[PDB]
Amino acid sequence: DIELTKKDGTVIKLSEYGFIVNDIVIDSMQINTKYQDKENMNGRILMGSNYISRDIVVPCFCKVKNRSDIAYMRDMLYSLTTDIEPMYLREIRRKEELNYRFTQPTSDDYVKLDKNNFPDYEYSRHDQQIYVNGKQYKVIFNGVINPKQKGNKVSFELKFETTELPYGESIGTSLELEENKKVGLWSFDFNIDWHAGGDKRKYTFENLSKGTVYYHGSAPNDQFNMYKKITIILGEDTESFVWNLTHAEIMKIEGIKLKAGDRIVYDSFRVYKNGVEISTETNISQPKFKYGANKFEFNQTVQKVQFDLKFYYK
Amino acid sequence: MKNSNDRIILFRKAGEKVDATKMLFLTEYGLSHEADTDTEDTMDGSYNTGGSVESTMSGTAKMFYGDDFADEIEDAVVDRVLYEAWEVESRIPGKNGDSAKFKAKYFQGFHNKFELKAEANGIDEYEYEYGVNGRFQRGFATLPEAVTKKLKATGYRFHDTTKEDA
Repeated sequence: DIELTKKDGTVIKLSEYGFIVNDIVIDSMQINTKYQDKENMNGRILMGSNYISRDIVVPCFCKVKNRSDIAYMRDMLYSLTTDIEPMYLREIRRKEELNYRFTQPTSDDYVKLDKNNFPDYEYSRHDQQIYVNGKQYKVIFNGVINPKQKGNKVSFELKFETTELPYGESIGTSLELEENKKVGLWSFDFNIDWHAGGDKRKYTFENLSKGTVYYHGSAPNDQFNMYKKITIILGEDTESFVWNLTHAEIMKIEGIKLKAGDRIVYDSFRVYKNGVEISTETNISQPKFKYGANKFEFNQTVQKVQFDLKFYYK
Repeated sequence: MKNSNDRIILFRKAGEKVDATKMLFLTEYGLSHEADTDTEDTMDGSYNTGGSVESTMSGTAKMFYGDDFADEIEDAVVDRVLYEAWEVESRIPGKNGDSAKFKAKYFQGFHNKFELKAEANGIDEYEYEYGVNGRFQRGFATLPEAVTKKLKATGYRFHDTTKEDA
């Protein structure tokens, strides 16, 4: 219940700004269907079906000490939130409906009050809220009205909306999973084994014709807009270079001659032959990680493969 | 320090050019002036703008054979006849050049309710609730001779024995 927003150049959270929130409700993704009805047949063909948009709603109110200040506070809200600038929203929850604790009415152990006139139930460090999950959402704002209930309390009804892709982009790459350097950004929503360096954590293999990958993301990383990015030290010289993959298509690189120690950066629908001067004419096919086991099969025992990606959720 | 017996009720049907009619044998009585505050409160203050009143007056009575007035009240309730009524307090006469006039509260409306009740070997009473059109008007009113003579209401003066008088 804070509605964190990471904008291009800053980080903001509402309750820091005197802005309590009632709740956050996140719709699912609007499935746009594409059916076609045959003329006299009791059944209609599916041309397609496709996720579109994940409309968020967040009603937030605010109290202040005096009626004038309402105006300022409201303006702050707009200047703080209503941003066409695609932002990264992060949801927050509490772990408990906190109450005031027992005290002693002996002219001592009195109660605290926040900067806003409320009772601080958060006595200890471990009371305040948490990033409930290690993911974000690429988000933009839609129109709000501000009904002023009595006093200094005024409500607002934010209506956020997904920007590019209706998915729960996981923050942090898969290499931070590999190297346990960055802390946070890994919630139990992702069923992740502790065996760092073990299987289903590793995306850095060496000297293999074929290997195994566990894509922890329920949603499939077929869309190029996702940050799926591979880089391979090819290991062995060749004239052509095929690699296959399951839950995806076959990939070739024919017609250009390579060398062993040369490396390929295989970005989404894009191929850096040696990091620059992209040679992407050969078999334009992009790979697709669906969920769980995504087994790959090279053909000449690359001396290194490693690939970072982002986990996406539905 | 005021006995209710003193207060008196006078009735009349509006489009009738006659003198008022007292209401006899009313036990209870009541006169409620409600109000509805047409108030609009800013977000940084408060205000009252107006008031819609819902005045009315209630009464009981006991249905003695002599008078047919209760029948008139009933005919009103069922026929929606406009009646003008005023309570004219006795023993509070005029001050300046006014001695026979008496303090009063004049108001007109329609009788929005009437309802009797009766039990075994019991007098048959009734209860009427009468609306009030708008605001009432106060003003010293004079009584009609009929009401005056009724007000006296002396009881069984001294008669004599052994056939001199009944």
